[PDB]
Amino acid sequence: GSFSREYTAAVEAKQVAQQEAQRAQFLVEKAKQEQRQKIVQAEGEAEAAKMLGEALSKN
Amino acid sequence: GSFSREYTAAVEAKQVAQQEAQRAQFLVEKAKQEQRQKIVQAEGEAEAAKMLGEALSKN
Repeated sequence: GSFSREYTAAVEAKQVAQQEAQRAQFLVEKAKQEQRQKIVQAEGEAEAAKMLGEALSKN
Repeated sequence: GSFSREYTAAVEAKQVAQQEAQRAQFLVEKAKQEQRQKIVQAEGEAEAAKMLGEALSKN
């Protein structure tokens, strides 16, 4: 009785560990991707503004 | 009378043109700088997230 309970509880803990490890990696990748998109957005608007500034420097 | 009125109106228009040109350059530079700051912020958080992901890939 002790054995089957202990073994089962070990496997159940292992399963939670694996799920939570996957959740951590998922959340990291999500945050990474959102920041990459923010960089693309800002570099884009920075370039638009750079070009407008250059067109002003003429007239 | 016509001359002094015309001359004065020309100079006044020139003055507005110069003020407005400066305003345009000011607004461009302001937008440029805000986007540069957004890039610095996001690259920073992207790097923090990258490092956390690497620390997960071990454990």
